Amino acid sequence: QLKLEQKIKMKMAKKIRLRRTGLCAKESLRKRGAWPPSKMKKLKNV
Amino acid sequence: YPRRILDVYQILQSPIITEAAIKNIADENSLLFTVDVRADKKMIREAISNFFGVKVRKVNTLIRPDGTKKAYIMLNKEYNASELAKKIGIF
Amino acid sequence: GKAALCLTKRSRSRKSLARTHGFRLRMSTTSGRALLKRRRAKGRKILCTKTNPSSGKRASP
Amino acid sequence: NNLISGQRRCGKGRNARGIITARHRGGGHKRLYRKIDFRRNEKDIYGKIVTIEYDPNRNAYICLIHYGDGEKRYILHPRGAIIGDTIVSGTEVPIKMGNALPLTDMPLGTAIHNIEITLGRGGQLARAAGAVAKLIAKEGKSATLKLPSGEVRLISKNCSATVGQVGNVGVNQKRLGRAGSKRWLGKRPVVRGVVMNPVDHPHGGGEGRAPIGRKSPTTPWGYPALGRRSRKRNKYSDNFIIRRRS
RNA sequence: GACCAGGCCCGGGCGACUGUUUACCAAAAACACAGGUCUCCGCAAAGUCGUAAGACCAUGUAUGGGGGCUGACGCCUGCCC
RNA sequence: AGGGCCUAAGAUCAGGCCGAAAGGCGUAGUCGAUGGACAACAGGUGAAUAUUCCUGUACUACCCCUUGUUGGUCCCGAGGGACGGAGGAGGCUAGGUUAGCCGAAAGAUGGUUAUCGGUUCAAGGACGCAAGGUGAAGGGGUAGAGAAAAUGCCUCGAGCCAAUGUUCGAGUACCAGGCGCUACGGCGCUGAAGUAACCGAUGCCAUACUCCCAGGAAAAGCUCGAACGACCUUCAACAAAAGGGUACCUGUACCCGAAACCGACACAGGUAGGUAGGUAGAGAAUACCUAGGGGCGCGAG
RNA sequence: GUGAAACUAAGUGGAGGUCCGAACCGACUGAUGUUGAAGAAUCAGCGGAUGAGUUGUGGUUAGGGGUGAAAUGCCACUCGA
Repeated sequence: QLKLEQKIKMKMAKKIRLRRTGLCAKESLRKRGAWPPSKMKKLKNV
Repeated sequence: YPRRILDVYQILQSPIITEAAIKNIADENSLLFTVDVRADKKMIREAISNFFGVKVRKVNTLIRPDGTKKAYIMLNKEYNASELAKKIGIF
Repeated sequence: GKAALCLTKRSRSRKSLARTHGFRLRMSTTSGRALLKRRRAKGRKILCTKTNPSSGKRASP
Repeated sequence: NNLISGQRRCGKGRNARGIITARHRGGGHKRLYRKIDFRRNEKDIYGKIVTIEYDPNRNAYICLIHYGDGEKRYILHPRGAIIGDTIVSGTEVPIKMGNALPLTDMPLGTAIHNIEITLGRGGQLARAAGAVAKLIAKEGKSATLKLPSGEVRLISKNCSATVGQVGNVGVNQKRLGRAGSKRWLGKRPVVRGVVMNPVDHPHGGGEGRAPIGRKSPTTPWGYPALGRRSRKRNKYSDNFIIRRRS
């Protein structure tokens, strides 16, 4: 009885905010260098 | 209202003639030119396409440190740059 | 020591140096405008050092 | 919350010229600004207290009011009050702690606060922690008030005043306890006079340890501190003041 | 077992204490300090900066704000106008 | 990465005030990142560039067309962006080690294979959350100047929030080792195994949790929304759908714990941030090493 | 253990201008250096090292001035102007 009116909205909202948090996890990992995973697999030095 | 800065009909100074350019003609299917320092990508693609009647997948440009803009002009898989450039005296 | 000493200069952005001594600064002030009068009068090739372009090659973004 | 706004003036010991006129400022902690309605000019609209909270910009606490029609304001917390208590501003209204009313209709001798000096402005007198005024008399156009300083002053009778003493009476029972506590409170060190050189301060110089040698105790700028009045002379308000302080 | 990795105790002066200071001869017993006391100021506040406008004080209002001296804490602080 | 977006400190300031001149104050605004807001990764190539060129697989913003609704758009009123320090526990991963699996193996000396190598894969799409945390997250109408916030009503397979993880991306590669080059450089063919266990971060969950007081930026993008006031309006504005089609300016070299910046020097000096391997150790100290880089521009006695 | 407070044993907890000690910031002692490797360094040790802490970027204050936890110290190897 219209019991998925949450799960219509909640699903797409979750998929939005997971994208957003993914992209923000990228943005902050660019600023302090240490991004493009070629570099990260290359380096492990001390 | 088109051009950032109006410049000319002219724009394109000359094609670069060297060993890198000849190889890039074969590999990338792309021409190489020296243009106006105040030349835009949009401006170059409108010029060269409208001049030779050929398509332009993309243009990519830089300013060599003296201050003269050189542009790589890439062409579609259809149009053949080797034979095109042959009839403008590069081969 | 670990603090270096009596190097009056450092490596500082040309932005800040152009906002302290650049053309657009000198040109605003009436007192400072008469400095350019003296500089053209003496006939110095470079009027005010420490000017930058907003454009490339010497851009300080 | 649209009442808690980060709109500081910044620096805040420095004038227009950019010189430190008000001395011994800086360091501090970053703080925000709570607007507080000292006017309390939302008239005949019945209000309800909800929370008592810390204002970093004061001695006394702030009180968050929700009005019946549905809008919110910050005010000064009165002494006895608690969460979920009730208030109202207007002309009639009872003399229950934390209500607002013009000085004419008020009882003789009541502990009050937030008093205007000029009608229209807002509320200037008795704003600190424990601030308390006691209406002594009334005379024609005027009401005769005794202030927290211990001074009796004629002010206009139509002017506003909020009933009750202002809360948080115990903030004299700090010890601070350390240099660092006053440093992060906004204040900064105060260098004595007699210590400095003659070029800097009047007491300055002197070989060995210096006695305050120049007949008087002086400011930095020549004007005898420690006994010497400074209430202009023939100021506009002169007539209205009745007494001194303690 | 190498490199690495507290010497400890008893008695006195000064300053309570962490702190700051003479870049390039002085780091302290010097300054600051919490605490104390006095004196000014009722808001168009005293004070400060400005020829002025006006700015700080304060978007603060006497449990607050300016200035003098003393310098935790304990017991004190006499005579002379 | 910056600019074509946004604002702080600060700057300049229309009208306005004040001043012999020069100018000073100051609102509306406008600039001003060190901050907010925004869309890409791997492999490949090459004398000198590569998240920029190549190959694959992605994503953001616009113009088509299928459904539509009648207005849009700005101003404007709200939500939100949105913020402290300290501490601690849990779940994870990056990274490490060991085993297994696969290939190779004489290293001239008592023994000895106990030896040596490899065991790799990003962004993004689709999909679920546990003795991880909590037990209103997310809605819908209604009164009263009231569309939001606020005083009373109900309803929730009683659940939510996330980093990791399962798949495709990736029957491709990448790949240790073998089989041929001909002179001072890499390059053609081939191509095995490609897993498990334990340790494990200062990395992520977390703008989470507890505690504390000294009480912790703004503005736009974003989402609502009812007004009033203007514009743009029936070859049109806002919503959704696959497939298309389209893609501005500047920086990019090289040094950057330095013989290239700053110290007059190819000067025993100073210089913001990022990545952090093994053995021993509490440890980013130390000692010896790996990857990587060097033997300090006078030598001989 | 009390009329209840008070008080006291064990757990939990993670305060502190707390302790020891790298980076970081300093500059106490010596040795070296003195036409230096350096117009304040090298070396060996030293203090703080979660705070009144350090520091990048971008700004503010101007010489009858500024700034100064105050030495007349600092304000571009210049400071009783």
